[PDB]
Amino acid sequence: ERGNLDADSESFNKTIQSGDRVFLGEEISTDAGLGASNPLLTGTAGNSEGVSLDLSSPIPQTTENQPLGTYDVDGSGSATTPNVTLLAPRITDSEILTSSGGDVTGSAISSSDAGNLYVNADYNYESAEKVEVTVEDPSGTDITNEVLSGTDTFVDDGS
Amino acid sequence: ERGNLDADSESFNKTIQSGDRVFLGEEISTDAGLGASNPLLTGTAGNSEGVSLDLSSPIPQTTENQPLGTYDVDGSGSATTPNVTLLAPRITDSEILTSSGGDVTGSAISSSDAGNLYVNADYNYESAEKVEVTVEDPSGTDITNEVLSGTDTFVDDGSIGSTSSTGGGVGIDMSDQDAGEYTIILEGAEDLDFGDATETMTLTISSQDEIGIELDSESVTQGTDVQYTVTNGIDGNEHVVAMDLSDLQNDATTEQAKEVFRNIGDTSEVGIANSSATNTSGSSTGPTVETADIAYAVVEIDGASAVGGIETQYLDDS
Amino acid sequence: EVDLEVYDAGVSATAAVGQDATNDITLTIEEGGTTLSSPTGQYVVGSEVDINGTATSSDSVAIYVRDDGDWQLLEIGGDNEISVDSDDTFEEEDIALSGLSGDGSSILSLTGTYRIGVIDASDADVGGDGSVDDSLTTSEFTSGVSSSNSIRVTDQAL
Repeated sequence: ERGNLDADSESFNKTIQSGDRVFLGEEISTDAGLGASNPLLTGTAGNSEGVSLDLSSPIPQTTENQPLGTYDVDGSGSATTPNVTLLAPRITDSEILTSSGGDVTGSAISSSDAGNLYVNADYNYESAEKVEVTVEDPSGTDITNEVLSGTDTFVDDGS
Repeated sequence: ERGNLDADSESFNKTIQSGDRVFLGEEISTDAGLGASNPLLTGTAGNSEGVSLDLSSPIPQTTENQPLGTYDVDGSGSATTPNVTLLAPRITDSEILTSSGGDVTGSAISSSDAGNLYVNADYNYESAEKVEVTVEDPSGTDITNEVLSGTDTFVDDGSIGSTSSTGGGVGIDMSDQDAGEYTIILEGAEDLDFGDATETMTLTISSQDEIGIELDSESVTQGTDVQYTVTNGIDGNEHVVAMDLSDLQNDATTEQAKEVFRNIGDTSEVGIANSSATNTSGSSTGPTVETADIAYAVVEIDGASAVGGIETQYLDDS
Repeated sequence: EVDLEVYDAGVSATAAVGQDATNDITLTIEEGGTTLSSPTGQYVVGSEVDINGTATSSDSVAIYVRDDGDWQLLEIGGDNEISVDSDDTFEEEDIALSGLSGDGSSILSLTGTYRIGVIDASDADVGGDGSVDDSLTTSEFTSGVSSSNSIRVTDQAL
């Protein structure tokens, strides 16, 4: 579903329902959901009032041409009906820790002990999309499949 | 009509009705519609309230002197009557794809295979105006009529990934043209051709360089991994890099031969194959090291080149 | 010498046959060169060799062998033609001249001194379908753009 993404073993979902949250760079799906039943959305209050949000097209970014806020179907009015709030995508904290704790990011580690490392992060967009991990050698090549050990390249929020 | 533009075989229409959408660079028609019945419009809320919108004149741009929003006939008030919302013109994504998929934009392609190319794009202004395609030679001349193949120069909204002329997108047969770097120009039919409404997709045509392979080093010892790169291949297709088992050490085992090629880079599957069956790294079910005769690693390509790797360990000193 | 004639604005196509041109410009056109490089000098019977050469103005090229008579076509294989790059150069992989099937190859099987030449797609079945399928005579081979060089076949070795 949406908001509980790992419950269906899906890395993403774009079937937005009424009252959910939407992020800056999403690409809404025009299939069943709030993408064909109500493709035209208008702002409600603040800097977003009057401004329109076209769900049939990719959503712009950097807080220009799409102000953050709650969006009505009627605009600033007396209706609270199919509904979207627009947030911003964010990664807050992320660390690399050894099998018994201890951050080792940005620091040289012994090759012998670098065999049970972990990668963790906190991200704002958990309802929409998981976050990928891609290890790159100094030469600049994807070595992820060689070094992967588990969790299927997807790291959850928190943790 | 308006909002369903291709339904009447029209490239544009400027007969705006109440409640429709209007873009920044339009030039409203003062004929029958909401251009003579109600030429004066005023803003409703937000930054657009109080500001007027003159439909009898071309609409300004860059979000100055015409704020985005819903416009009333009365302004900010208790009337919801003849009506216009003002959006911005946009092209979001656009690609050039071969007859069986595979983006080839910004990358050199063989003249022989550049005969069934397609151009696709996504644009915000579908109710108002279609978007034109204009192929330009490196000398800077319109060669569109020579290379056009179908769809009548008009590409529909959506239709990204459409490999057939049935869907939206225009096909260009760039096989006859000489080698060079070409620019495909997309812009609106009449008015929406300014910034953020037009995009130039480049394309390079050159002689088909046969598959090229290079190594970061030629003289290496055992154990030292070597990275090999495949060059000048068609995007989206799977090459096969082979390893003759005669070069392998004689005292190797079945599991010892399936790890000559690493999963580094764009490699898809690794294993050892025979003329009848193959033994991949997934399981030891197919031919054994003495039974098999070749070691392979099927590798795709993303862009112009792909990189893999080998393990010179357990290799004959020759 | 080739000329270009322009006419005044508003003139029709049919009515412009007789009226003099307002201005003109002339350019010269010459014939290009099509020579072979690698199949020259010596050739071991049954061996394989590449086709190396250049062609300034060509799209499809064919290889012919002559010995005291007609130029028998050599069936190189796929489409009996080689494309030319932008650098006015065409090349082919290692091909065994005698190994390949066709009566053209049969001349080269026997030991002796022969002639081999290349010709552009100007033949086009000396008029007809767009395929090189003939045995052009001396006049037909020489009339179009072409070039030939002396070749002799030496028996095998070890």
